Amino acid sequence: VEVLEVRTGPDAITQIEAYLNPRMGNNNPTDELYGYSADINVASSKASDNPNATTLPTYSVAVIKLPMLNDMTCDTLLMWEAVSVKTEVMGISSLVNLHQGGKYIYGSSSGTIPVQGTTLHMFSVGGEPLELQGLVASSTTTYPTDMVTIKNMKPVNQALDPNAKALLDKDGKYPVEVWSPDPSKNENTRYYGSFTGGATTPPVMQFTNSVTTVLLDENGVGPLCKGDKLFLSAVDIVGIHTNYSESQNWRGLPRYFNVTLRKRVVKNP
Amino acid sequence: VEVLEVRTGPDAITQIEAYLNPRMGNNNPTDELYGYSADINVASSKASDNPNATTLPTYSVAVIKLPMLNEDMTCDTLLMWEAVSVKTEVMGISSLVNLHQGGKYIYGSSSGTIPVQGTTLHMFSVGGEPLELQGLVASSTTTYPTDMVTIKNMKPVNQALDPNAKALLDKDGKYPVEVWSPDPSKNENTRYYGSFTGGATTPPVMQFTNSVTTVLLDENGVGPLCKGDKLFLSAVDIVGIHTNYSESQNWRGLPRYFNVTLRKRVVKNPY
Amino acid sequence: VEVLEVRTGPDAITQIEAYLNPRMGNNNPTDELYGYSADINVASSKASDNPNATTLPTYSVAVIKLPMLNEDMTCDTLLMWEAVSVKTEVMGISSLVNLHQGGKYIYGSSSGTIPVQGTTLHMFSVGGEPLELQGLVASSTTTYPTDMVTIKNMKPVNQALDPNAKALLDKDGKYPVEVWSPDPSKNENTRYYGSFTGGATTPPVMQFTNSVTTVLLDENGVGPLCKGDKLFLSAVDIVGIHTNYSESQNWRGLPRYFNVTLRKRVVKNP
Amino acid sequence: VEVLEVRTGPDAITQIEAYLNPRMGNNNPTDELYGYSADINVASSKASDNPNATTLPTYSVAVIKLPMLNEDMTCDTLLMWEAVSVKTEVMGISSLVNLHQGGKYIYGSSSGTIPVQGTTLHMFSVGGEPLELQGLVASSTTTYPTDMVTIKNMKPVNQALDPNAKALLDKDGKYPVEVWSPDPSKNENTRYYGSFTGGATTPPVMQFTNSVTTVLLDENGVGPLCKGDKLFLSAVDIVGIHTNYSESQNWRGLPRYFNVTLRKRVVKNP
Amino acid sequence: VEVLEVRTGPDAITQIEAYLNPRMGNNNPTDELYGYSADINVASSKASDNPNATTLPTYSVAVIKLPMLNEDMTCDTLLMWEAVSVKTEVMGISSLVNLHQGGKYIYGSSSGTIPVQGTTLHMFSVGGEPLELQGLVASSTTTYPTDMVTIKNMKPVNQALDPNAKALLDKDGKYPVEVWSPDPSKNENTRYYGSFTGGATTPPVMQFTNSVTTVLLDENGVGPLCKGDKLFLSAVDIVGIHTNYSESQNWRGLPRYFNVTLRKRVVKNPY
Ligand SMILES: [Ca+2]
Ligand SMILES: [Ca+2]
Ligand SMILES: [Ca+2]
Ligand SMILES: [Ca+2]
Ligand SMILES: [Ca+2]
Repeated sequence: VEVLEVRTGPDAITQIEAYLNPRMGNNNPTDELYGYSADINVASSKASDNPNATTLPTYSVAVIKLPMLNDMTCDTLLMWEAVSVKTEVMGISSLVNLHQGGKYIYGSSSGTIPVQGTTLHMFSVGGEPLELQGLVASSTTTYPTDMVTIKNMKPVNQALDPNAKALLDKDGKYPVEVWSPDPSKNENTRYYGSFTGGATTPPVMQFTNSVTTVLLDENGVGPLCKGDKLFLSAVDIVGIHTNYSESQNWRGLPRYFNVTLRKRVVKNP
Repeated sequence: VEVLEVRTGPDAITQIEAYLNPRMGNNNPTDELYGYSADINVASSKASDNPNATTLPTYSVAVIKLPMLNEDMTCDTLLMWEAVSVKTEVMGISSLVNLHQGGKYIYGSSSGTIPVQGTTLHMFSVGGEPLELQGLVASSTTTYPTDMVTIKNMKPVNQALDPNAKALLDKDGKYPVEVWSPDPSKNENTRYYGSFTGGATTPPVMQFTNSVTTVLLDENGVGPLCKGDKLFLSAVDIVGIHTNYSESQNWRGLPRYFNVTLRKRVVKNPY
Repeated sequence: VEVLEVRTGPDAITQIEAYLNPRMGNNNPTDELYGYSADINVASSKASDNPNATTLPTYSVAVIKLPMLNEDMTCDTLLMWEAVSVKTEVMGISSLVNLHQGGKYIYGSSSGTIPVQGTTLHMFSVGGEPLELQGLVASSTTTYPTDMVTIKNMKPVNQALDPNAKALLDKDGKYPVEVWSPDPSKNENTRYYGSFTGGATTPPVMQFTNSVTTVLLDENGVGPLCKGDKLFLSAVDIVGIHTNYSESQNWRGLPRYFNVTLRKRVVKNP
Repeated sequence: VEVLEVRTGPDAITQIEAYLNPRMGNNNPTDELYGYSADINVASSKASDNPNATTLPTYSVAVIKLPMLNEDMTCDTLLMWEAVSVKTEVMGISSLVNLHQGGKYIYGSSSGTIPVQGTTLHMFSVGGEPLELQGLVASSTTTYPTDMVTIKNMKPVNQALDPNAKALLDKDGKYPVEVWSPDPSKNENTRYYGSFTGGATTPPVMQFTNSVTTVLLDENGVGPLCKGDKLFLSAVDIVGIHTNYSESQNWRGLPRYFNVTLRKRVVKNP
Repeated sequence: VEVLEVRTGPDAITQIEAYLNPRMGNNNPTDELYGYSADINVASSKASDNPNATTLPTYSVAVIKLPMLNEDMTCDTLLMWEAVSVKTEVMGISSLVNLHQGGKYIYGSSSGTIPVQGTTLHMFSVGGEPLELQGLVASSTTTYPTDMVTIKNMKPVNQALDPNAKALLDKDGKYPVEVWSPDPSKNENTRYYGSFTGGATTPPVMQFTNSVTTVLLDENGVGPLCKGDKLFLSAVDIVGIHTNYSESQNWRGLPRYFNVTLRKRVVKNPY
């Protein structure tokens, strides 16, 4: 598809907003531990690793239908171009809480250890599903069958197997520990991610309504929404909550998006 | 309301200043532990979680009345105060530089005591109306004190985004930080700025200077517009946790200073 | 006082340099522990908290006298020295790179000893008058030593902001840092810069170079203006805590160098 | 060779993409622990230090063949491919977000297991010939496996800079990172970028995005020139250490992606 | 000396490169522990702190002779080499990525050993004369090895700033870092750059690239001017501490490379 100039004039710009709730494993809003994974079930050995589905954080994704733009026989057509995005992880302050049931910081007179450890933050804005690459810590892990993971895993999948590809086309089904953004593709999506590992690492997060991210590429072109559909994807693992018993649950937070779009001329394919 | 151009000429600018004391739990200037929470009381179980009001840090809010601008509300165009920029500062930072305070020893009984440390939260906002808030909690089965403003009729959904859990920050020392946070879906007429570092024992990090200004104009060059000539300042500045010798623990907060520059903005009379 | 333009010409610029020694508690050059506080004496209880003067770090402050500018004090306009920029350095940083000093072993008795670490506080200021202070303390029941300048008749309000608790940094080694901080509601005529990192055992981090200048001009392009041709330089550089083998502890401070560039500013006579 | 101007016009630009798999020690894709080292085997003494080849992470290198540019090597000028910019990404970062893997418990046997952490090393390079390396080791009495490429006949001088200990990164998975580092006295025709964080148990930190480009041009506007139409891509990405339940330890590495943009550069025919 | 304009024309620029090996205490290339200090010997008491010379890291320094510039030294103006920019690199950073070296186990005897960590100190300078130094120590009652250069007649004042405690870095591996640091009140003709992170066990952080240049020109656009056609390069790069199985400890350092670009600068002849 040959991309042409930006369409000017009145009504050329639009704005959408949305939020994606986290998918840490308890993914139904009636779940007692909604926003958390179930207690981590640890592998007995390399050969015997069977994580429960509810213990595995997955990517969130939503598809937004935009206003129809196009006569599909005219020489040029228009597409929605995502220009910029304001995005924020919501409910950061809920972590500022030392009375929750948990493990004591010192003895039984102290507060409880707050959520900490490994964090993973990612958002993407694209005109189609985020393209994914498969890679696991262990090729001998047996994943739950109703989740989307790598078929016919071999040791190569502990590194880069160019056959292990997928599209993020379902909310709450693609394990973060299996899939990551494919940098060899995603020509039509901008994605942004940061990771800090560790068992007990302090989480660090910002929040403001003053920051915007521009989505335009080196040529001045943002993601173009095929079939007038905008794709928002995210994961926001903000750490691990430990219970008194010492069992542990991933903690995630929801993400807000506010995307500005304009109208972009393309040559009819 | 349609926003027009900046009003130029003499006396088009004004400047205000204010401080906000922290609301950590002991919120009365006579309280022995003013500027701290009461000893954290830990939930016995998920089902039975009743934090005392005095153990829950809340937001600080102050409303500042600005000079009256409009003589005749029938004119085609009207003026509003526009917040353009703020200098802001957490005060008393060096009060944490203190190893003789009562507490838990760093090593044995010959050493100094462990200074304030652990989870920190800093936020300020400047707005032309109350900061709009979104409700979200660590646990939906916590029972909050009824003399505070918390999410009505909580369900497990409230551990994530429930779009019906919305509030306004309209009272000082009443809205707990562990329940409410700024709503990025609204707040078109406020600017907020926040940072969080967690952990049980993390060292606090803070800066102080009179050389730094934050500009409040949005992408259209328009700052917050003060509805009814009212400027809303909001803040929380939790600088960590102090541990007592008994190992009981208290949140510590510090005051925040504001210096806001404002200018007159023409609007189209909405009636 | 109405500020006018900068004065041009030859000899319109001057430059001064000075150093300020740390005031950690042992403030006399002949003290065995000069540059350190005395062993921290801890409160038995909140109501029983009597920190020795020698255990409390205080601000350093120097007044530099500048060439007189107005031989005739009745002219319709007067000149003032305007502080334009400063290069400043915390000296002797590498003295901390030392694992043999008497103290607490890192591991067992075969290993090096724990270096200076924990809470750091760095501040400098340059003004044409004394730094303006706001008092605020961790505990309003602490009894401070009388030979120091602290908040008069403390009440619980002083654990937060009491607008009556103000002071001027006008004496070297007398204003404790745990009591006073720079007052952001004043200090129109001073530039100050601070950085704090807490913790019991935090690694300190410091840089040193002669390539970096801080510009002191405000948003109207005006620096601090030196009243009575006097320049005020203030500082504190607490670089951490040294722990002794007995587990007693001392604050460790380092000196600060200032190199200040000043120009002649015109002002209308009041 | 004398470097002239950039050749303009249609078809003057190309781009290539490639990925490099990590060489942590288990370097054969059929290895059960591919993408990890074997269990680290520790020296019994300084004199007795024989690390297994499979426990030693090595540099990854690939050579990308570029389209032949010159139809007649007799002309006064010829064309070379010039690497202008690169997008590069460490893939599978999120595979580390895994608390269920067999290993050492964070707390007791009810908790998750400790994830990969400790020393990290990341490096990428784009050049028009092999990366030039300098040898330097932690201990000169270590006996390295003979089928790896290491320093010949080491002496204690090799625990610092011996100007004779030089090599070319011209083999994949053969040059140990603990023996070789990029040589800053050479590599005129390569650009390299590296970052290291040590420590026994440090949390790893990594970013990923498709919005970031690195420009490869030097201060004269010239990027790496590809000799014999070959582009050399080199990397190492050690993300830390995995600890087993037995407390044995394995290095963990991740693959790296490269997307390089090149253009045609005119040179004078030697 | 009055400095005039830059001299143009061909052949007005030159480049040099050099490397400085670390002087950590074992400073002879045939020393078994070259590139390390000897096991730290700790003070028994403040009054008897007698550190062995081989335990004490010192500054590296090299002088580079540049091409001679003035035939006739009776001309009203002369040329000096002016250092304009430097590319510098700490070499061998990846040798630290090594967990099989004899040492202290991370966990038990099945695990790797703890790598180099703790206090780091990085400094480089480029100047047209010796680096000017200021003296300051942790304790004036330490007795330093006589064959090193330290502060003569130390008194307690030397635990802070004594304006008489001055030296020049004119000898390689003789001036202890724990005694001497760059004197910011002098060094008008040298650019130095330093960073320090303390602590016992701190993870070291280091970057390496060939893409970064530091410009050495001052505020008036003048770099270091080379007196008698001599260029002085100085450095220390302590990357932390290696711990042995026994728990004895040794400082670890790495070499530094320099690539400096020089141009010809006109000066007025002082006759
Ligand atoms: Ca591709
Ligand atoms: Ca909205
Ligand atoms: Ca004021
Ligand atoms: Ca060379
Ligand atoms: Ca001087």
